[PDB]
Amino acid sequence: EPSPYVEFDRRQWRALRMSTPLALTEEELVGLRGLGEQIDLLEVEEVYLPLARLIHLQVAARQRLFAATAEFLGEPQQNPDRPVPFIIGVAGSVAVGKSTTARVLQALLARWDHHPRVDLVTTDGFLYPNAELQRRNLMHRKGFPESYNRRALMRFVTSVKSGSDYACAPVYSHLHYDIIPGAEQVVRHPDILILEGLNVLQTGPTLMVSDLFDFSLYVDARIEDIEQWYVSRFLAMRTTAFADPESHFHHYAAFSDSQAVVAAREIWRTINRPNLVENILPTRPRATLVLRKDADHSINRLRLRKL
Amino acid sequence: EPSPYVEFDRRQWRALRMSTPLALTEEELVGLRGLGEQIDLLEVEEVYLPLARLIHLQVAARQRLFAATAEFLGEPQQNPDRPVPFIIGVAGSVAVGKSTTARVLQALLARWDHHPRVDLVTTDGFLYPNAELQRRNLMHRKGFPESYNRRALMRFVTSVKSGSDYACAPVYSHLHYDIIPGAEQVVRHPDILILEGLNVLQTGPTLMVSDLFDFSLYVDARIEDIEQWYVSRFLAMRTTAFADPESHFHHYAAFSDSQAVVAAREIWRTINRPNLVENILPTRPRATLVLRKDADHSINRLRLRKL
Ligand SMILES: Nc1ncnc2c1ncn2[C@@H]1O[C@H](COP(=O)(O)OP(=O)(O)O)[C@@H](O)[C@H]1O
Ligand SMILES: Nc1ncnc2c1ncn2[C@@H]1O[C@H](COP(=O)(O)OP(=O)(O)O)[C@@H](O)[C@H]1O
Repeated sequence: EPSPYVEFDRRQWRALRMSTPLALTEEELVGLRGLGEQIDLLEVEEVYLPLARLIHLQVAARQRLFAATAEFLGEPQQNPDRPVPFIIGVAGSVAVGKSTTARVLQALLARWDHHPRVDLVTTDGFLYPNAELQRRNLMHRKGFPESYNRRALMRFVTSVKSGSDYACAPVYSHLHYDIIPGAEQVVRHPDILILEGLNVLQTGPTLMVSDLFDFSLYVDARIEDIEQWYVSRFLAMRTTAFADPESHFHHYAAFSDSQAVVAAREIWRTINRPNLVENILPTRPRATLVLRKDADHSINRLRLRKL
Repeated sequence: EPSPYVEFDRRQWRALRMSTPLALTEEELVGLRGLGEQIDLLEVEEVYLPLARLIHLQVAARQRLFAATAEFLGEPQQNPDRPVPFIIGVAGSVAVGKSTTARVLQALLARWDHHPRVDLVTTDGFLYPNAELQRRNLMHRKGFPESYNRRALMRFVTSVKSGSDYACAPVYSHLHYDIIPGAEQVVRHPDILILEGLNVLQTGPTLMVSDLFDFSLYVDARIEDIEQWYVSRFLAMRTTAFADPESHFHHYAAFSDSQAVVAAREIWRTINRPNLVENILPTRPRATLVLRKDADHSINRLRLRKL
């Protein structure tokens, strides 16, 4: 049976790296890694390089696509000092590693000849303020489609891929568990925009942000494993993030391994799991590339969309 | 506010025709026109030519896209005696003109230097047999997403765009209002495949046929007008299609203008309208191009997806 997909194992995927140079150090990789993530330079070599490659092969092949339409419209022939931004989406569950995969990818792509302006934006800042969520009875649905100002998010990405000089996005504080008043992330006509979020790959009755993606990644892993990663990380934050008195979850810092496991599991059970199952996972089929990780966090398989 | 779209009026759209030659006659155009459709060579000049153009500009620009991926995969460099088929979807309501728009488009594209194999397939043949519909209680939902073997449809298009030598699709009889036993439409590695259907542009929890489209058309028009076209055509068929004794609707042939209007309106009210509103119209936002028709069936406006 023919397929739109083609899968790989790490063995065969790494062979597609070719001369693709490794331009990241260990000190560097580290400041990109998130708590609990196991990524090392090796993985960046056998997985992220063949990927950085693919992406570059398509950045050019994609500019052709907006050209034709421009040629068709008898329009000028756009200056390469400002071509059409290449949008990349990185999706996946809470605690799966999106943040790291996205951070690393941006590091690699920025370190490409010419030094392309590679901006990274998370959908966090597009969450409705806690006050607005309290108003809609969603304080326990943070992460669900409805907890996002999807209208603003679309306005943002649209603005950037449509050639705007600069666009603004709100900023989210993980420390305060809310949107930061008066804060803004400014994106000035980047060459590449990486949008990271749980939702990003979603589709609906209206043109959405996933409809503006030129390439997209979906970081996958077995669900019982993501819960483990999730819980585990929760316990580990008692001494990192939760340790801070200014933290909205400072009260978890004192929990015992036992109590902490209980609380972690309940959040997983009542928020992140349902969301993963009802909204995220059903978007995986549309991902250009899927990075499958084993219980140890290692990416040992991949599924590519050839069609 | 920036937009992914750009609109036109017929004035400005026609200017994008350029040297694009008209290779269709009046005798020809006619055998492509459906009952009630008003299309003439003029419309084919000021609307369908600028379109045939756009499409050609992108057929090339799109082959680049599968190349890059092929180059990336260290794969051969595919023979132009069999490149990757360009898929085009034509969507819209019952009685809006899809069939004609699709037929005409195919005629124009086949009459392009080199004479590219341009196949046209309607999703009609992918409806479940009346018996299977009776089994599922859907005999009054013909046209709704669930009344289609969407699995087979996906298998079909996937097979064709994935380079298969030939793929088969069932055939639907409008005379018998059901699937024809043992009938098959065979498609052999066409250069272009046009898939026409109400549903085609749909999206969901699984990779769908709309995810394989390289370009897509959505024939639009005001809903009160489509009902008029629908009813009107219903009355007109009393002496054409319904006149045949072998017709599943031969009993409508004897209705009076009055009774016929009543029956036509009830079908519209209970089947086609709800479907248009709940399933088709919500897909219009994703269409590469939208052909807006006025009450007189004339296409006087267009909305193009530049992003
Ligand atoms: N409560 C928290 N306080 C501070 N930082 C957090 C908190 N929760 C998650 N983070 C960090 O912010 C990011 C959240 O990632 P998550 O939202 O878990 O998606 P993913 O792990 O796939 O990137 C990660 O860097 C995570 O370590
Ligand atoms: N009951 C019928 N019997 C025979 N032909 C029909 C019947 N209903 C529709 N047709 C024809 O088959 C096609 C049906 O088109 P429809 O399904 O109405 O979509 P559209 O008009 O947009 O192409 C048109 O050619 C129409 O004229």
